[PDB]
Amino acid sequence: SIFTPMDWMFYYFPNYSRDKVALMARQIKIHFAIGFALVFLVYHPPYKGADYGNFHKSPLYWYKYNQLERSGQLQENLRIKRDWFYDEDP
Amino acid sequence: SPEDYPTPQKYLEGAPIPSWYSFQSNLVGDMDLKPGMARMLEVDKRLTVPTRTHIRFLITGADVIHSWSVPSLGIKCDATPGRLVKINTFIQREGVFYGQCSELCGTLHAFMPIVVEAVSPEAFAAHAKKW
Amino acid sequence: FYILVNNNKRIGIYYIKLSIIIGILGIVLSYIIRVELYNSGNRIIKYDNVNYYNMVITLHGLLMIFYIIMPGLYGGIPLYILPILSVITDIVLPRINNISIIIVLISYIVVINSIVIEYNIGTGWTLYPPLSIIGTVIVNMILYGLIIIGISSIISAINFMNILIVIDGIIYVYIWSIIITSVLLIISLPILNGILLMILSDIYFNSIYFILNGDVVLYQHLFWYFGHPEVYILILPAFGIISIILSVLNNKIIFGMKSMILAIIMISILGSIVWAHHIYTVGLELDTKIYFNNLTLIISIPTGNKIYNWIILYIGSYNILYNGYQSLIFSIMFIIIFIIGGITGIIISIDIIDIGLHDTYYIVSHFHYILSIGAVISLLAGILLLKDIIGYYNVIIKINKYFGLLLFININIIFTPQFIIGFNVMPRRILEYSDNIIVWNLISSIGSISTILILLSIF
Amino acid sequence: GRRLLHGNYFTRYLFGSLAVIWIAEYAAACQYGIPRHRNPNWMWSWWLEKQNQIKNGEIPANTPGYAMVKWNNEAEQRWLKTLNVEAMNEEFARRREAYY
Amino acid sequence: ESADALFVGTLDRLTAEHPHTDDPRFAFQSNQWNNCELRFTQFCRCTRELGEDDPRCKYQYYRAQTVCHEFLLEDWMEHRHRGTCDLDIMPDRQVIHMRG
Amino acid sequence: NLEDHFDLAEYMMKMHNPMSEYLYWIAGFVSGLHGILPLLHSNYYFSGMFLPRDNDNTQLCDDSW
Amino acid sequence: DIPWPARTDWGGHDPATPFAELMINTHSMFWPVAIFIYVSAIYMVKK
Amino acid sequence: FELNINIINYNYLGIIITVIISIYIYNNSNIISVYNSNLLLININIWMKYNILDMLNLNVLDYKILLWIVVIIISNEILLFVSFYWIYYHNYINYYHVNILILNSYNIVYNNIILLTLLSTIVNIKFYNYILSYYKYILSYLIYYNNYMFNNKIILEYKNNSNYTNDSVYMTSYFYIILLHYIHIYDSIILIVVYNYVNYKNINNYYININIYYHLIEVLYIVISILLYL
Amino acid sequence: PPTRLSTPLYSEGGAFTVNWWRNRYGLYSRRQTDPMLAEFLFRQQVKEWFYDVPSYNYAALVGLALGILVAVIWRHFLFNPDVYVRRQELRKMWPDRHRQFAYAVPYLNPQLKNLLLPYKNSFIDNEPDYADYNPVGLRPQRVMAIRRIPGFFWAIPQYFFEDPLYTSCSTKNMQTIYKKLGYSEL
Ligand SMILES: CCCCCCCCCCCCCCCCCC(=O)OC[C@H](COP(=O)([O-])OCC(O)COP(=O)([O-])OC[C@@H](COC(=O)CCCCCCCCCCCCCCCCC)OC(=O)CCCCCCCCCCCCCCCCC)OC(=O)CCCCCCCCCCCCCCCCC
Ligand code: HEA
Ligand code: HEA
Ligand SMILES: CCCCCCCC/C=C/CCCCCCCC(=O)OC[C@H](COP(=O)(O)OCCN)OC(=O)CCCCCCC/C=C/CCCCCCCC
Ligand code: CUA
Ligand SMILES: [O-][O-]
Ligand SMILES: [Cu+2]
Ligand SMILES: [K+]
Ligand SMILES: [Mg+2]
Repeated sequence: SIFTPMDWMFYYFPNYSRDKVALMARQIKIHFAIGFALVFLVYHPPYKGADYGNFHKSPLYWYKYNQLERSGQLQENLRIKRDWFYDEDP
Repeated sequence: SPEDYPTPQKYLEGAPIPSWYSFQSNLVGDMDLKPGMARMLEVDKRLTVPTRTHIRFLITGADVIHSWSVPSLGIKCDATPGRLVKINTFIQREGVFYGQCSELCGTLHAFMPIVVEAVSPEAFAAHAKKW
Repeated sequence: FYILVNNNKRIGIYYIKLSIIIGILGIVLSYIIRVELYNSGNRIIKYDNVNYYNMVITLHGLLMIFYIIMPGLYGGIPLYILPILSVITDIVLPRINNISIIIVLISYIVVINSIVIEYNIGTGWTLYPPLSIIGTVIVNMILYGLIIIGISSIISAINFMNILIVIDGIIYVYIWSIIITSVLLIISLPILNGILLMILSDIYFNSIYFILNGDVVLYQHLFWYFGHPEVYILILPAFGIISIILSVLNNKIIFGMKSMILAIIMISILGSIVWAHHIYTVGLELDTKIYFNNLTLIISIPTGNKIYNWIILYIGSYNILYNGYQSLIFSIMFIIIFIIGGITGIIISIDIIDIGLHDTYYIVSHFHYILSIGAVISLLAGILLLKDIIGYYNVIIKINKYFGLLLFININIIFTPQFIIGFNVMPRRILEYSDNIIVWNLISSIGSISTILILLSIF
Repeated sequence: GRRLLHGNYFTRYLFGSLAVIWIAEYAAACQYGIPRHRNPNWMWSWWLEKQNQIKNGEIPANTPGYAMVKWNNEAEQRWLKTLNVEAMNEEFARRREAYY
Repeated sequence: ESADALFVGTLDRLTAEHPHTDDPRFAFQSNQWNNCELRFTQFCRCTRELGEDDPRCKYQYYRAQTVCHEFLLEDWMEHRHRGTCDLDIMPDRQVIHMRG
Repeated sequence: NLEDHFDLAEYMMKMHNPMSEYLYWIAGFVSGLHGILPLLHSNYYFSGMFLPRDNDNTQLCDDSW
Repeated sequence: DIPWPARTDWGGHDPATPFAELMINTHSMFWPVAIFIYVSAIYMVKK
Repeated sequence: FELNINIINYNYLGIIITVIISIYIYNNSNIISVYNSNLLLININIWMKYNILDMLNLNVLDYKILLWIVVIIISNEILLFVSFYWIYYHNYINYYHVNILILNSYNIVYNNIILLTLLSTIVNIKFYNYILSYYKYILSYLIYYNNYMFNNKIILEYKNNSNYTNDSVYMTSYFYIILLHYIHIYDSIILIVVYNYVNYKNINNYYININIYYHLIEVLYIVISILLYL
Repeated sequence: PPTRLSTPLYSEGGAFTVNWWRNRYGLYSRRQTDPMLAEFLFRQQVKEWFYDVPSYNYAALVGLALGILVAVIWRHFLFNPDVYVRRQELRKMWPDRHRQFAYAVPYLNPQLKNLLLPYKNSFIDNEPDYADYNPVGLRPQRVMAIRRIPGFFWAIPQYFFEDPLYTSCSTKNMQTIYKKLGYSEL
C-alpha cells in the first residue's frame, strides 16, 4: 500500500493483513517494483516524451486563459514591451 | 579511402587550416601589484572571450587535480588528470569575472586565480587578430 | 596497574582522557587557522612556509575525526555503559579492548612525531592523489597512522557485535546505535584499507594507478565509499546518547522506539550508497548524478523522523523539574543545531547548487555545525549525564548556564559567517584571500578566540 | 535439523542469476537495436584491402605493413634498411622442401 | 547536400563540418578523453594512407587539436614519430592477440 | 577488600596524589606544543624569523610600523 | 564578478550566464522550504 | 553458584604487540624488520595460548563468540578482494588494446584450478575425519606438497613474465591480485602447520576455522581465474 | 495479537510468513531453550516489530530505494555506451567500435530528459530558451513549457501566459534587440 496509514490497512482489510510478516514482505516487494519500474518505464524509454505539441493543458489552464482572453490582458501580456536597447536622449 | 577522413571542401581547395595559440596565466605577485589591482585575484594574462556566444570549455589537469571555478559564469569543473571535461557556457553581459582554484593543489593552491574578461564580439575579433 | 588494566569501564575512561589530550592539539591547530584568516596578509605563517598551513588543516581534520570524536563517541561512552546497558558483567573481548586503546595512542604518537621530524606539507584530510603521492615522507607516516587506527576501529567493532550473543536484557536504542555503527565499520573499513594500500603502492612501490591512463577519480570513489559512512559512524552514537538523555531527564519513555531503531538502520543502508555526492564536480554521468542526488535527499526522511520523535520527548515534561542542567541544555541544543547542519546538507545535496558551493567555506560551516557543535555537545552531554557514575570532579560544568550560553553564542559567531562567504565566494583550504572577504573572516576569528577563553572557565 | 536457506540455494542463485543476466541483455539489445553479429577483425578499410591483395598474390607474402604505408616513423625506417622480403620467402621455401 | 548527409557516410562527418560541437559517439558523457584518443587514431591512420602533406590529414590534426590539449598531443606526437605510439603500430606488428 | 570495590578508589575517594592530575595537564600541554613549535621552527627555517609581522608580505606605506 | 565587502549574497550574486541564473533561483526556490522546516520544528522545542 | 564469566583483569601482550608494530615504522634496517616479525609471531601465539587456556572456564558461549568473529574476519577478507576487483574493473576500458601480452587461458588456469581443487579435497577429508574422531597422518603432507607446487609455479611465472608493474595498470592489477591471493595462501600455511588430533574434538574452534578459510581462498581463486585468465 | 500461547497465529504459505519466520528466528538463539519459552519470545518479537504501524513506512522506503539502486546499476551495464563487459570492442582501436557506438544516441535521449528539459523556464528569467535550437539533430528541438514546475515555484506565475515580461525576455526578442545594433548574431 502506497502512502497508506497501515492502521487503516489493519482495520479495513483484516483478512489481507492477518499474517503481518507476509504483509511486511509485500510492502517491500510492491515498493521495490515501483522503484524499478520508474527507472525503466519513466526515465529509460528512448526517443520518447519529445511531443511538445501535446503539452497537457488542464481545466485550470483554460479557466485562467479564457478569463484573460476575454479582457485585453492576454494580448497585452503577450505583447513585446521593448525591442530596442537604447532610449533616445532629447 | 580519402573519403574515410571527412574534410570540408574549402580546405581541400587550399583554404588555410586554423592554428592554435597557447598562453600562460600567472598570479601577479604582491610586490608587482599596481595601485588598482585586486590582490589574490589579478593575473598577468587574462582569457578574453566573446559575449552572446556558445563556448565549449574543455578542462583538464596536467599534474595534480586543480579546479577551474568562475562563480559569475556558474562554472566549477575539476581539472583532473586523465579527464577532459566539457563545460558549455553562454555569457550574457560584458565584464571581468574572477575566480580561484577550488581543489587543494599544493603549496600555492591559493595563488592561481582565474580571470575571464567577456567583451563584445567585434572587440574579441580585433583582440584575437592582434594577440 | 595502569596500562595492563582490562576493565571495560577503565578503558572507557582512557578513551575520553586521550580524546581530550589529543583534542588540545586539535583545537590549537584550529586557532592557528582562524588567526591566520583574521585578515589578508601573512599573520602567523610566512609566505615561504605556506606548506605548514596545508599541513595544519590536514592534521586538524584527521585528528579531530579519527583521534578525537571517533575515540570519544564510539570508544569512550560505548566502552563504559554498553556492557551495563546489556546487563552483562563485562565486555565480551577483554584483551582486545585493552590493545585497542593502546593502538590509538601509538598511532597518535607516530602522527605528532612526524610533525616534528618530517618536512611539513599537506594534502588535505581526504589525501587526494596525485598530490598525496608526490609528497614527502610525512604523507607516508600519516598513512601508517590511518591504517593502524583502522585496526583499532575494526577490532572494537567486532567487540561490540559480540554483545548480541551475550546481551541478557533488551537491546535499547543506544545499543542499536552502536551495533549499526559497528556494522558500518565492518563493511566500510576493508574498502578503505584497499585504497590506502594503493596510495602506498604509488608512494613506495612504484605503482602507476594514479598516473596517466590510470583514473585518479578511482581513489575518490573508494575513499568516499568509506568517507560518508564515516560521517554517520560519527553521528549515530551521538543520536543514541541524545535518546537516553531526553528520556531519562524528562522521565518520559522513548516514543516510537521501533521507529527510532528502524530509522538508524535506514540511515546506515542509505549512507552506504550515497557517497558520490562528494564527487559532483568531477564530471560523472548525468544518470549517476541523478541517482546519487535522489538517494541523498532520501536520507532526510529517516533522519527527520528521529528529530520529531526527540521533540515530543521534551514536550509535556514536568515543569517542577529544574531544566537548567547542562546535560539537558546540551541535548536540546543538539536538536536546534543539527537541524541547521542537516538542512544545509540538503541544500548542498542539489548538485547544481553544489557546483557553486563545492570547495567553499559553506561546506566547512555545514559539517562544523554537525560535528564541531553537534557531536562535541553530544559527547559533553553524555559524559555530563554519567558524571555520578564516572565520578570525575574538580570542574564546574554540571550546572553552568554561563558556559552553555557563551559556547552556543560564540560557536555560531565562528561558523554562521562561513555560510555567507560561501556565496562570496571564499574557497576552502586557502590562507590568503581577497580584501573584500575580511569582514566575515574577521568576525569568525573573533569567535574562535572567544570560544577558547570559555574552555578555561570550566576548571 | 532445521533449514535456513533454499534447499538448492547455491545452484539456484548462481545459475539463476546468470540466466537473468543473459536474458535481460538480449532484451536490452532488442530495445536499442544493437547489431548482434560478432566481428573479430579490425575495420580499417584500407588495411583490409591490403590484406586481400596479399591473399590474392598482388602483394608478396610476408611483406610488412610498414613496407606499404605512405608515411614511416623512425623505428620503421630502421627496419626498412634490413628488410628483404625476397630472401624471407626463399628461406620459407627451403624449409618446406626440407620438411617434405 | 541532403539534410541528413552528415549522418550518412560516417558518424565522423558530423564533427568534421561542426568542429566545436559534441561528437555523436561521446555526447552522453562530459569526459572527452576517449573522444581525443579516437581523433588522434584517425589522424594517425590518415597519414599512413595519404601522407602528412595531404590537406585531409592536416585537417584531421586540426580536428584532433579541437578536443586534445596541447600537452597531451605533444607527448603523443613524439611517441608517434619515434615509432612507439600504440595507436599507430601497424596492425601486423600488434601483440594484442598474442599469449591471450 | 573495601579499598578495591571502586575503580580508581583513591581518586574517587578524593585521596589521590595531585601529581597525577599535573601529569595529565602537562601531557595535554605538550600535545598543544606540537602545533606551535614546528610553526616557529619552519618559519625561521624558510624565512629567518620565528613569526611574521602582519602584512609584511605586501607593499607597506613609508610610515608603516 | 568579484566579491564585495560585507555582502550576504544569499544564494549567489551577479550571474552572467543563463546557468548562473538557474543556480541562484534553485537556491531561492528551496530557501522558504528550509525556513518552514526550521521554524516548524523549533517552535515545539519546549516543555 | 559461580559467576557467569571468569573476568580477565590484566594483560600485557597488548603493549608488546603494539610496540612491535611501532618497530616496523621506527627502524633504520630491514633486518630489524625481519626479526621484529618473529617477535610478532611469538606474541600472537601467546594470545592463542590464552584462548586455549580459557577452555578451563567451561563457558558454552565461548565457541559461538569465536566462530562469529571468524565470520566477520572472513567478511573483511572478501571485501578487501572486492576492492582489488573494483580497482581492476574501473580501468577495464583501457585493457586489451595495449601493446602488452596478457596471460594464456589454457595452461596456468587449468593446472592451478586442478591443484587448488585437490587442496580442498584434502581439507574436506580432514573435516570428515574430524567428524568421525579419526586421523590420517598422510593428509597434512599432501597439503605441504600442494603448497610447495603452488609456490614453485607462482615463482616461475613472475620471473618469466615479460611485462612489468610499470607497463600498465592492467599488469599492476594482475600482479597485485595474484599476490593478494598468494598471501592468503601463505596464511593458510601458517594456520595448517599446527594441525593435530585434539581429544576435546568438536569444541575446538580451530577445526571449523580452517575449513572455512581454505574454502574461502579456493573460491576466491575461481573469481580471479574468470576475471584474468578466462 | 493473541496473548495466550494456546491461541495459534495465522500464517500464509510462502517464503516470508509467520511460519517461515518462526523456523529461522531462533536458529542462533541461546534463549529459546524450550517450546513454551521459545514461543513466548517469538511472539514478543513479532508483536514488537510486525504489529508496529510506523515500522511499515520504513519497509516502503527501503524497497523504493533498493529498487532504484538495482535498476540504475543494471541500466549502466546494459545500456551505457562507456561500460564494457564484453571484450570484442575493447580489442579494437576507438574508430572501429561500431557495436558500442550504437548505444550512444539512444542513451543520449532518455524519456525523462525530453519530458523535463522544456521546464527550464521555471529556473531562468532571461533567455530560458537560449539553448533550444540546435541544427545538428542529435537531440530534439526544445519548446519551452507552458506551466511552472508543480510544487515550490510560487515566485513565478502558474502559467507563463500570465507573466507580462515573459515574451520580452525570450532569446528571440533579445536577438532582435542585439541584431538591430549589429552587436551579435545570437
Ligand atoms: C578539551 C579540554 C577541556 C575539556 C573540558 C571539559 C571536561 C569535562 C570533564 C571530562 C572528564 C573525563 C573523565 C575523567 C575521569 C578521571 C579519572 C581519574 O582521575 O583517574 C585517576 C587517574 C590516576 O589517579 P591515581 O589512581 O591516583 O593514579 C596513581 C598512579 O597510577 C600512580 O602514581 P605515581 O605517582 O606512582 O605515578 C607515576 C608517575 C610518576 O611521576 C613522576 O614521578 C612525575 C615527576 C614530575 C614530572 C612532571 C613533568 C615534568 C615536565 C618537564 C618538562 C621540561 C621541559 C623543558 C623545556 C625547555 C625548553 C628550552 O608517572 C609516571 O611515571 C609516568 C607519567 C606519564 C604521563 C605523563 C606524560 C606527560 C607528557 C610527556 C610528553 C613527552 C613528550 C616527548 C617528546 C619526545 C620527542 C623526541 O588520574 C589521572 O591520571 C589524572 C586525571 C586528571 C584529570 C581528570 C579529569 C578532570 C576533569 C577535566 C578537567 C579538564 C582537563 C582538560 C585537559 C587538560 C588540559 C591541559
Ligand atoms: C557527522 C557529520 C555529517 C552529517 C550528519 C552529514 C549529513 C549530511 N551531509 Fe554531509 N558532510 C560532512 C559531514 C556530515 N554530513 C563533512 C565532514 C563533509 C565534507 C567532507 C569534505 O568534503 O572534506 C560533508 C559534505 C557533504 C557534501 C559535500 C558538499 C561539497 O562537497 O561541495 C554534501 C552534499 O551532498 C553533504 C550532504 C549531506 C546530507 C545531504 C546530510 C544529511 O545527513 C542531513 C540530514 C538531516 C536533515 C535533512 C535535517 C533533519 C531532518 C529534517 C529536519 C526532516 C525535514 C527535512 C527535509 C524534509 C529536507 N555533506
Ligand atoms: C569533528 C572534527 C572537528 C572539530 C571539533 C573541529 C573544530 C573546529 N574547527 Fe574544524 N575541521 C574539521 C573537523 C573539525 N573541526 C575537518 C574535518 C576540516 C576539513 C579539513 C580539511 O580542510 O582538510 C576542518 C576544517 C576547519 C577549517 C578550514 C581550514 C581550511 O581548510 O581552510 C577551520 C577554520 O576555519 C576549522 C576551524 C575549526 C574551529 C575554529 C573549531 C573548534 O575549535 C570550534 C570551537 C569548539 C571547541 C573548541 C570544542 C571542541 C572540543 C573537543 C573537540 C573535545 C571534545 C572531547 C570531549 C567532549 C571528551 N576547521
Ligand atoms: C556456473 C556455470 C558456468 C558459468 C560461466 C560464466 C562465465 C562468465 C561470467 C561473467 C560475469 C557475469 C556476467 C555475464 C554476462 C554475460 C552477458 C554479457 O556479455 O553481458 C554484457 C552486458 C553489457 O555488455 P556490453 O555489450 O559490452 O556493454 C554495452 C553497453 N553497456 O553486461 C552484463 O549484462 C553483465 C554485467 C552485469 C552483471 C550483473 C547484472 C547487472 C545488475 C547488477 C545489480 C547489482 C545490485 C544488486 C542486484 C540484486 C538482485 C536484483
Ligand atoms: Cu590548484 Cu589549487
Ligand atoms: O558527508 O555527508
Ligand atoms: Cu557525504
Ligand atoms: K591571512
Ligand atoms: Mg573538491
